[PDB]
Amino acid sequence: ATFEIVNRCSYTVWAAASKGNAALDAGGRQLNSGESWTINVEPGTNGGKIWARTDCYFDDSGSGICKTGDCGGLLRCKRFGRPPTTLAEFSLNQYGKDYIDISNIKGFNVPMDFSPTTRGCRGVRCAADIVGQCPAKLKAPGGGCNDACTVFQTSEYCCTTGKCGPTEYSRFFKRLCPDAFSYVLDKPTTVTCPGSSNYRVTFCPTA
Repeated sequence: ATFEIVNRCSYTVWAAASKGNAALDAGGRQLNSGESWTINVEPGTNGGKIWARTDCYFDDSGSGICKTGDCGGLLRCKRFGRPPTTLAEFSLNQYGKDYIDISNIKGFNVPMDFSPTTRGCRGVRCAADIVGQCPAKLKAPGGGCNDACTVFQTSEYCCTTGKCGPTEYSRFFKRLCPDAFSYVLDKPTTVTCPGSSNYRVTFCPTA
């Protein structure tokens, strides 16, 4: 499946793509403002994610740091990124269908749209100014708006045992972005697409 990753932000981002234990495609790349990078994701990929990283520095070998979404210091991500990270999440060719969503469960750094480029389903979007509106206690000094699990490490926020409810913090994310997961047990906003759909992830869609 193809995923065109487009940076419409006025700032550079370093796109990342992983399924948690492996890179998807090259796993990451710099995207200056306006640039597009198309990756190929294998059919059947379960639990894939794409995200933006901000404020990165990499040496010639691709080792370095980012202020949001760092993945072990690698330009080329092999694992998931450090919160806060707005997440485009997908599982492909799952009994004939693809499933996509956006999640704020790991916080928010960059606004995104995640849409099919092929027919048969709608896209999802979280493009409100969550960083600007972020509750004081969730603001990450390194940049972005942390989720409450990251900040407070409680069973309730982290949904550790599977029984949690919405919270004042989750409700903030949900108010700003109704179409994204705000906590682990949120009413799902997953979209079912035809198996083997192709997609576009756009950072700063309303830039």
